Amino acid sequence: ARPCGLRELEVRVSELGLGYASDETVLFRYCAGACEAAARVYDLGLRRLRQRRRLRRERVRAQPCCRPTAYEDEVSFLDAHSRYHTVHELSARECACV
Amino acid sequence: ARPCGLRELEVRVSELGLGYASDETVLFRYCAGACEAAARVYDLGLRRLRQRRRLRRERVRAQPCCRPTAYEDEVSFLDAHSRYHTVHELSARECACV
Amino acid sequence: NHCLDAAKACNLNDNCKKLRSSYISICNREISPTERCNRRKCHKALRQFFDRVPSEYTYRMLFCSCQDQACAERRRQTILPSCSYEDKEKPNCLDLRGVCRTDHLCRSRLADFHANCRASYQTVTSCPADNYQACLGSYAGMIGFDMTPNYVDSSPTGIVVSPWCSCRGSGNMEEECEKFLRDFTENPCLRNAIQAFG
Amino acid sequence: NHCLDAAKACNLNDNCKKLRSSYISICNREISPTERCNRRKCHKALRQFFDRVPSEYTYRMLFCSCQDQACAERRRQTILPSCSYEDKEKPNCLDLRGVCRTDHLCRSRLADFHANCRASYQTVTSCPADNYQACLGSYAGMIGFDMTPNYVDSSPTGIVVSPWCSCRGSGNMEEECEKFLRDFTENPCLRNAIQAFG
Repeated sequence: ARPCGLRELEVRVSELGLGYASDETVLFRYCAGACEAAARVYDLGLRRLRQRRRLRRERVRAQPCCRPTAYEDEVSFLDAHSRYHTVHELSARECACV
Repeated sequence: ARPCGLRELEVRVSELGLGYASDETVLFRYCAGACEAAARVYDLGLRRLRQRRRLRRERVRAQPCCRPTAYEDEVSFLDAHSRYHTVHELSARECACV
Repeated sequence: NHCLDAAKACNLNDNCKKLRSSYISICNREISPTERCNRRKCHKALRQFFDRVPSEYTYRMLFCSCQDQACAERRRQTILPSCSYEDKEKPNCLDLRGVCRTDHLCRSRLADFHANCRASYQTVTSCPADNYQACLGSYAGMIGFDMTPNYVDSSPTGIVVSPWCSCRGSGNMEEECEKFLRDFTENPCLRNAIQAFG
Repeated sequence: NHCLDAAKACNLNDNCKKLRSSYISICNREISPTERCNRRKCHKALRQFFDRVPSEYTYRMLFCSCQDQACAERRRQTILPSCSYEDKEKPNCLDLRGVCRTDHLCRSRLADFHANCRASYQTVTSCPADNYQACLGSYAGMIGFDMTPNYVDSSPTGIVVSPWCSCRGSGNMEEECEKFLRDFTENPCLRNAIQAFG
């Protein structure tokens, strides 16, 4: 239903399983949704060639993926031992069907 | 497991099922292979949140896709009725795990 | 705690979170075993944070109420004092005042602090016109200058703030030095303003 | 057919494929119902193709052997003649030669063609020094100038090439015009050179 785009969630950094002992909260942004735009000619050609058994027993994606095309610069927080951390590219900043 | 990269195949334009009645051949380049690099912090966070049922029910990709990041400019050919065609972005030009 | 709540509200605001992370990443970055940060650059980033983020976010982090040591240590850490506040050499407060007064803006910010925060013996709050807000703003206005003040420890309710200086080596000017320092360290206006904020 | 094979080799070479598509897409682009293409731009792209792609690809496309109409039509279409060759106005060949001769390079390329494809009544090939290659190159070197020659129709073996011009309206220079035209249209050296290529 909902097309590929940015989503937002408030999260505790200690919830992310990244080893940070901090109760601080960040705004976590990510990419989700459907890719419903008309198929590229590339993808149409690739699907056809796959179906005609012309490809080589390897995993080939003939359909776009909703993924980030750009990431958050940085976000910081103070942990339980009173040490500061800065994490780069934690969140998505832009999304597209790639 | 060959990593995500360019692959090549000689194809007949007519074989692609794109409506071109041409016996011409083009070099068809596409993106295939594995994405085995260590996970991004974004994807690790996203996986964890997904697993903890914290996300909104929707397609959520927490793992990169081997896809083109650039496409062929153009390629041309003459068809069976003696008309020329030019197709844009038919083949991949660069690949990455996005 | 209120200080953790304050960090949350900041991080949930795009502008605050960017300018907060910027001063944190600059102030926290070690240059060499002997130079714990680029101080000038840290101070600049601190000034930018307090100037370009609204006080609704900024004062909440700086002046949040605490009942325990975890909260108070968080509060103490707001300006990343190991870079921005502490120093290998602790100057005489009058020498530091002199240094501050050669800088046009430090001189003016200090004078604002004096005017807005020096205690009155006549008001219920000990602040002039009972104006807590103007004192708090003038206090915050000195962060990122030579006269940068901070919480001296992680005492939760026994708040003591001070610039990084002492009154040792004052010679004959010891009374003058201690009177100057007491406007930070022993000022019922400033005490009450900070307490009333949370 | 050999002409399809030639297109394949071109498309499977990155440089040929690019420079081929470029002239095709420019030359095939209609401007308005009254203007089939931007001719000047099309000619420039043709010149670039024949200048910057080796003869091994280029001559194979232009001079490929045919046994049927499909192949001969493909060959005829190499330069995209509805843009680059044909025109609503069919000039007098001597006027067209004049236009060519204002262009330093056309003048020189035409002179090369006249010299290298000159029919000899003394040599086995009818070409000077039996040098087919220099004649073919001189033919190809005129494409994209104001003397662009092409296959006149899709005859498979009955090859006739000509510039887009006639000798009508020549006045008293009719013999001169027809002799000029015959260097293209009725030249046993050129005939034999193209046939010998395969």
